[PDB]
Amino acid sequence: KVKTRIYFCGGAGFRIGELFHGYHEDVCYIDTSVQNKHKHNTDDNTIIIEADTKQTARKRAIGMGKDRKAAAELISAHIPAIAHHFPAGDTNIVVYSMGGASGSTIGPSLVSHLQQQGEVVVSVVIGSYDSDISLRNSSGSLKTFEGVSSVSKVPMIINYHENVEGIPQSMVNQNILEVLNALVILFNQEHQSLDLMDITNWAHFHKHHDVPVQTVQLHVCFDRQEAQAILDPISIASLYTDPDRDVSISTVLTRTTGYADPEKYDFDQMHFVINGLSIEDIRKRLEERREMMNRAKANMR
Ligand SMILES: Nc1nc2c(ncn2[C@@H]2O[C@H](COP(=O)(O)OP(=O)(O)O)[C@@H](O)[C@H]2O)c(=O)[nH]1
Repeated sequence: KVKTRIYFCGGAGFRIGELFHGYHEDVCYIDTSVQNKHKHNTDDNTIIIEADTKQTARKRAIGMGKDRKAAAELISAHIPAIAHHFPAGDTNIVVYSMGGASGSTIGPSLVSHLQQQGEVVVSVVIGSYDSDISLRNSSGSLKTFEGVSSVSKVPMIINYHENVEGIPQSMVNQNILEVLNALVILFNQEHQSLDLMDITNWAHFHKHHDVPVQTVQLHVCFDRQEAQAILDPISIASLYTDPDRDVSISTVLTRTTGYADPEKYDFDQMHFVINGLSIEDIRKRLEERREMMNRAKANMR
C-alpha cells in the first residue's frame, strides 16, 4: 500500500489536484464529465463516470443544475471499481467541494466505502454559498457527512474550508494546498516514534477510547496557540522538530506524538486536532452569510 493516496473529486478537486501536481505522486482524479480535465489528467490517474448516451437533460441536471440525487444515482454502481483501480493507501485523503454535485457525492461515497474496508480516511472539503444551489448542496453535504459516519460506523473526519465572500477561490485553494502538504508529511511514516498504528489509532479514536461514532472536524494548526484554542479536543496528533524544548512525558501519554527530524524539516511544530463537529452550526452560518450577501449586492472591485 502507498503511504497516502489522495482522491481528487469533481471540479474543485480537479483544480486543486492541478495546483498540487508535483507535491505528491500517489494522486488520482474522479469526475462525471470530461469538462474539468486539465493537462495532468491521463487514463492512468483519472476515472470519468458518464451517463450512457446510447440523456441531455439528466447531464444538464447533474452538471449545471448540480442535482446531487441525480449525480449519486449515476456514480453509485462504480464506487467499488474506483477503489479497485486506485487502491487505498495506509492513509487516504479525499478532496471535494460540498456545493456541487460530483465531488459532493463521489467523495463521501468513496469515504464510506474505504471506511467499510477498514481504511484511515480524511476529507478536505469546501463549503460555499455563491448561489441558492451551492447553499442547498452544502447543507445537504453536511447531512451526507453524518450518513457516512452512520453507514460505515467509523467517524468521518472533515477538514473544512469555506468560500468566504470577497476571498478569491485561489486563496482558499492555496490554504488547501498547505493542509495537503502537512498531511502528507504527517502520514509519511518517516518520523521518530510515530508508526502506522499510531496514526491509525489517532484517526479511529472510537476503537480506543469509546466516544460514540460521530462526524468530527480536523483542524490543522501550525503553532501551539491555534491548537490550544480548539474546544473539546477528541484526538490530537502532534509533530515536533524540537522535543527537547517542547515535549514532556505528559504530552507523550495524552497525545499522538511524533518527532520530525530538524535536519530535514523546517517547521517548528504541527498539530492535527480532531474535535466534535456541529453540522447545525455550520449550516446556520452558511445561511446567515448567504442572506448577508443577498442584502449587500456588492462586489469587491
Ligand atoms: N475554493 C474553490 N472552490 C471551488 C473551486 N471550483 C469550484 N468551486 C466552488 O465549488 C462549488 C461546486 O463546484 P464544483 O466542484 O465545480 O462542482 P462539481 O464538479 O459538481 O463537484 C461552487 O460553489 C464553486 O464556486 C475551486 O477550485 N476552489
